[PDB]
Amino acid sequence: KNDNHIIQAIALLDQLDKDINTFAMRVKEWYGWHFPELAKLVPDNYTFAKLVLFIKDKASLNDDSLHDLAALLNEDSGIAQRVIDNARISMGQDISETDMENVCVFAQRVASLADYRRQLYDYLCEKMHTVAPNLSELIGEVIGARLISHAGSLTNLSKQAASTVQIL
Amino acid sequence: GARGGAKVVIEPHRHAGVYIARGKEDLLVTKNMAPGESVYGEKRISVEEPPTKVEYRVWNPFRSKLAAGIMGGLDELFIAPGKKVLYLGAASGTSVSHVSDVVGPEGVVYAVEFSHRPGRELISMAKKRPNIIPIIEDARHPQKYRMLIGMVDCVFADVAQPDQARIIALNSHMFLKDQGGVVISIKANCIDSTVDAETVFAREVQKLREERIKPLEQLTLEPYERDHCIVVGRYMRS
Amino acid sequence: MAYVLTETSAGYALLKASDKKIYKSSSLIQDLDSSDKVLKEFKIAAFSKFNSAANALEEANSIIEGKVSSQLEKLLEEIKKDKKSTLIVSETKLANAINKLGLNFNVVSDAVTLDIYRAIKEYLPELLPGMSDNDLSKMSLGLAHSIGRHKLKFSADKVDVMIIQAIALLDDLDKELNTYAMRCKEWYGWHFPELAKIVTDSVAYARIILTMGIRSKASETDLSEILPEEIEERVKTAAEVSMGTEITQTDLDNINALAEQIVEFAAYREQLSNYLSARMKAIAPNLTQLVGELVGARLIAHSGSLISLAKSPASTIQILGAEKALFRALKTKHDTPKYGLLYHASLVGQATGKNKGKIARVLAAKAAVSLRYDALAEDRDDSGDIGLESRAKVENRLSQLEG
Amino acid sequence: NPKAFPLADAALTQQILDVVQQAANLRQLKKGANEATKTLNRGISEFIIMAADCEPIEILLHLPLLCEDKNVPYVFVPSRVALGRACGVSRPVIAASITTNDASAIKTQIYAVKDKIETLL
RNA sequence: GCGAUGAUCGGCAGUCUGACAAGU
RNA sequence: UGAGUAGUGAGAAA
Repeated sequence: KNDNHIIQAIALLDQLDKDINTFAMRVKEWYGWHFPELAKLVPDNYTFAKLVLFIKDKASLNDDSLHDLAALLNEDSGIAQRVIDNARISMGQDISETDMENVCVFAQRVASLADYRRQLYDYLCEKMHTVAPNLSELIGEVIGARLISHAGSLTNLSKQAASTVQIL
Repeated sequence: GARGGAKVVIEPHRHAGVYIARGKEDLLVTKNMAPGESVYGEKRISVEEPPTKVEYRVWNPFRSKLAAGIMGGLDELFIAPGKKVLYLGAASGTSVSHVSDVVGPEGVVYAVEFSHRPGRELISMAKKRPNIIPIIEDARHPQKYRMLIGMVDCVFADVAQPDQARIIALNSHMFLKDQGGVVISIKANCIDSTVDAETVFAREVQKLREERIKPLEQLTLEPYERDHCIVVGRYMRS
Repeated sequence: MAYVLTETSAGYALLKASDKKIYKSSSLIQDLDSSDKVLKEFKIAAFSKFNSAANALEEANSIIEGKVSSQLEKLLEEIKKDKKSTLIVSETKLANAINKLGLNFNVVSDAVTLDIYRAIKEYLPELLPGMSDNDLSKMSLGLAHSIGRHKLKFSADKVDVMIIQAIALLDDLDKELNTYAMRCKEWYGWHFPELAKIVTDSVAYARIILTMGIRSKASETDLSEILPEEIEERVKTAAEVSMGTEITQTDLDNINALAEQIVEFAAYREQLSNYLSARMKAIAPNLTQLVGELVGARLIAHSGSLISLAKSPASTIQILGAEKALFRALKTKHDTPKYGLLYHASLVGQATGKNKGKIARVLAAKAAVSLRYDALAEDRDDSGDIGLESRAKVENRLSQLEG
Repeated sequence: NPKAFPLADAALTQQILDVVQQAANLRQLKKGANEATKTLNRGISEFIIMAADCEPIEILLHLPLLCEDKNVPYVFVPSRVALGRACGVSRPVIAASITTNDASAIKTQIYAVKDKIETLL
């Protein structure tokens, strides 16, 4: 019957989402100097960190590496070809190995929290189905959890009248 | 007087890519290619246009020779949107950034510099402006950076050197198109302080004519600066 | 046959001119005004592209020095089959260098050829299929920067704009690790609320969750490496008499994941601290000696750059981080601050009473002297020596002032 | 001392120091690198005088960067002890700034030096 | 082939001063 | 030298 776990999950999940954005932006800045254009090529921040982790040095450009980074995401966007071409031709000033060591480690952090965020998000969905299968099925696992936290407890939400729930 | 949040009315200038801000006081402004920052601490103006927030940069005539040329009423400027400009004597982005603003994203600016210490500052600013290709090289030997520079519709030289006329010839001969633009900022003292200003300017015009450049107009830059004039000419290879 | 060596940011292009003495015609301007006639007049012979930026820059430097590069030599050799040919070259020095190679080419570098090199440069995007004008500019911009850094003696270990980011990274991580620590304390507090009072350190709090997951596990687990003897036994006694409720393994797994995150941030937070300090000891060694690493970083970050701080007077450096108090005092006809951000420096802490203000003035002035050395010294030795005597002078001032 | 450039000659240095003593008497002189740095920030400096023999010379090398940006003439004098005595102080002065005043009684002499320094630059 | 398991209504805001101080 | 870190509640459709 415990539903406090859901409330913690929502209050935590949004924290990760904002937080993943905050660190990921900084990864774009640090790697942005070494070769800025990937920050434009792959707008999706979560994808960007992986390509930086794989593509540390823009100079390292091989056809096999092109296939490997092509496997990352899909070539439908064509970024795999763009990065190989654009890496050959760019103004990004090479940064030191210690600087590069920070970026990959710093990028590795953004990957971990988003990885955990996905794990925690799955646990929320599993938990909501367990505690409130009707609510979760009726609207969704994420939305139902937010409503529960707004009321302060599942017992509170059931107690509220229909109009009160609507304005909640 | 011109405080940051004072609300002003922006209108186009006679020359394309140049804007005027009205109010209790008069200001010359150029659209910011990189909104949200100042290259050298200049005042910036915010406009809400449908709503998107476009930004403008104030052009200080006392810092930029070209802007003071605008206030004096230069009849023709070759620097305009969508034109390639070779800027010689690019000490930093004080003026090059504004020139980059006028040309816009479509146009390009070839900033040429020799001194190293101003050079690195110019490099830091070209990062924010993709259209600026900084060239830290001597303008006395254009062939060193010939691979790096395509053709330019106008050539701007603010270099304060006694032999600037030779440099304008070699660069214009190499990269300026036929009937192209040539605009020069002349300082009398650097060339020859012994003789009076009007003598200095007249001889420079004579050199410009010898090198197939025809003067179109001349303008003294007072009251903003003393002993300075801007010469506007066209390059006829024929 | 007449050959034109055209140099581009992408690579070397060799053009075959139909007229052996195209450079002796006075109507080159009209004969090369449009792209179509230029293509007819000039046909590509061989094109050696720069594979990488490093190769392009080594190629670019050889051009600037007038030396014939190995790639250019190979490219010219391919045309060696044509007996009694002319090679139009833009530069005289490169023409002289190519002549010394002994190639079967009458190398010409004349003023008239400038029109040929002129008209070619109008229409390079159209002459060279496969490369757009926007792309060519990107080779232009990039190669200029790479050439620029070496000419300027740019060194990767002397960029202060690491420092402005890293300190700003450190503050954010400090904030964020706190909030997560609060969440872990609350969430794990549900299964065992007594831990927060016993162990106050957030990192040690997380490690306990990792070592023992459930209170029943507390009886056998050893917390020695995380906690001293007196602390580890109190948590064990709390575990059996606790208030928290039992949790499922599913709940346990994710809270452990947080505890894994909590400890991990601390590991990187220490790493960034060591990375930052190394950055200061290379970019501003003298200040680190005088004011320190952390306070030195905040000073540089506040101005936005090392040069910007260097140009500021010592008076502004004294009250750099106290703008709110400064301007409140100035408007209200009241006393102004005297410490600013420098208050947390070690030397200020050693001072007492009104001597703190005096040392702040003395320290701020010496900071300016050291700062102008770090920023504006072309060949600074990474020793911090000017910081050392500057530190010594303030210490003597502190001793006599305190005495 | 390569870094101190351009450096005034003996005849010029005497003429400059003649200016500094007069401005000090007329309260038209700002003494010290920090105070000289301030004058450039406000744009109230006729020209800046630096001492070439300062060790480490760099402590005044910020002013040349400031002067060139603001188009303010500048010059090095070989001796700092001489500058302090010319300033009218008991301490050596490495940097000094002449404050702008078109109503000053020594205005003509200051401009005469300023033009010569501009020629020297 | 309707409805109480709910019809209807950027500003404040401006980056301190400058030759004396301590002892017999 | 001086100098502040609380929606309503039975209609609706024809």
